[PDB]
Amino acid sequence: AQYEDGKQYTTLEKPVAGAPQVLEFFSFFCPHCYQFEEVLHISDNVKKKLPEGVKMTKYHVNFMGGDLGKDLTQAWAVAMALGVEDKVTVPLFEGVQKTQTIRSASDIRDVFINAGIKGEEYDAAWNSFVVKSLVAQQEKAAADVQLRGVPAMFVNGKYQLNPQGMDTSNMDVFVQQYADTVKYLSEK
Repeated sequence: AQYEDGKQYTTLEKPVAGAPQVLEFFSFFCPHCYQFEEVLHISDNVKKKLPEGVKMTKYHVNFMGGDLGKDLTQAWAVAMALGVEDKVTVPLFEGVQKTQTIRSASDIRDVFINAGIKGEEYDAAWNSFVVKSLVAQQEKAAADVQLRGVPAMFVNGKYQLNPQGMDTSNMDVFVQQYADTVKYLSEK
């Protein structure tokens, strides 16, 4: 075909029931995720081509950056709970990867404070059991596909995008292809 299992995607040999339709994994420690977010806007551009009635989910992972990586996953839970993903994503990446000013849970916090979230509001969420189970979801979803690398995207817990099987000559083209692939898997 034009879309072929093993080329623009892979099929999980044992399906994840009840998975979110579009599910993407990243790490703020992950260099390609940086590109995917700030240079390519993959998640944005996929959303632009998805049918509607499609919810898009994004989760953080623990297996990069040790003790910080976990702090970051908790922080990302906070972002989801307070609905501020859109205000912390970029400063978190640049603090980990560009400026190198995030070295502790406290520095993670600062990003949120500077992004206008209130101290007591952050600390409260940080410690809420709502965040505990949101951390738990993130780990569970990863566990359910025995995820060992990021960036990663899964369509209805049965297809996994395979980006290395797409051209990277022209960035804009890679994205389009990536998104169209997601659209195709969406409808499958």
